Amino acid sequence: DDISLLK
Amino acid sequence: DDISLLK
Amino acid sequence: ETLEARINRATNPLNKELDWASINGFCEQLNEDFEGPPLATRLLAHKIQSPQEWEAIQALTVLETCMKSCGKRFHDEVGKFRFLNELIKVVSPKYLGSRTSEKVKNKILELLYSWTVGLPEEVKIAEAYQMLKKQGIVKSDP
Amino acid sequence: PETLEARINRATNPLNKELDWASINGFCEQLNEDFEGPPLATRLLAHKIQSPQEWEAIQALTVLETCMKSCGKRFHDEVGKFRFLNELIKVVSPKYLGSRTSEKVKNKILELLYSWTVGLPEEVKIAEAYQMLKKQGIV
Repeated sequence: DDISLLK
Repeated sequence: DDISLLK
Repeated sequence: ETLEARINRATNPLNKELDWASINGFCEQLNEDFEGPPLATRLLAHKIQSPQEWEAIQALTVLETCMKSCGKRFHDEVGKFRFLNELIKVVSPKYLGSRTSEKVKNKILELLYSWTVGLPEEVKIAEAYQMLKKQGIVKSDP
Repeated sequence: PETLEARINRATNPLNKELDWASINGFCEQLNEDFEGPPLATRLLAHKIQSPQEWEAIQALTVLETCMKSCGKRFHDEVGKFRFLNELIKVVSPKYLGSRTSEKVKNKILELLYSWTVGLPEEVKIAEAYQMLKKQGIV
């Protein structure tokens, strides 16, 4: 239910 | 100046 | 009165209707200074990406109006990817696209196309629009 | 008038001559009573926090800081999700909006992220994000 941490 | 076109 | 003060009244969510006094006032002032054009495009890009539809919509009417009113000074600024990328993030699914109202997205696509015709010299605008067209975001010319 | 959008618009109003606690508190309380309240708040906050107008972003950050103090998991989880933390990372990282953002607005974001990693070690994502900005040399 969440996104991946900005690289 | 200007940046490149977004993908 | 500053551009920020102007843009804030021209794109205010509380407006019961379009405030042409403020909208046109913003296009007039962004040219009274040699720094305005690059600054106005950053203020518009932020308003255009607002979750509040009435805010982004008024902002698109402001962008639209200034394009017709102002000359190359502003046209060049909107014609840079520094600004076109902000419009692409609003309509491209790979970004805010999914979380953006069809009203605003279609409005951006109408303007993008209307510039490819009125301002063909702005090669960047045509390149950006052409991309949206091959990626599917734009099925046909509005 | 009582809607989140109307409250946030008053609490982070660029025209405010001074912080407006009434509107800021009203905003935190208003979100603590809706399953969709928190997600809408974080979304509306990320936008304000990213505004070119510093006084707008500082007040939005003041709202974020405040609601984090007086709210449950509902809002604490929305801020903990990368869906929100990324928007903050964007603001402080030069690789995104960092270069054009006032050092004041950036430092405040960094104080908050730290403040939360300490007072809310539970939210691993907050610490996880804070760590990346530290190793990244941004802190």
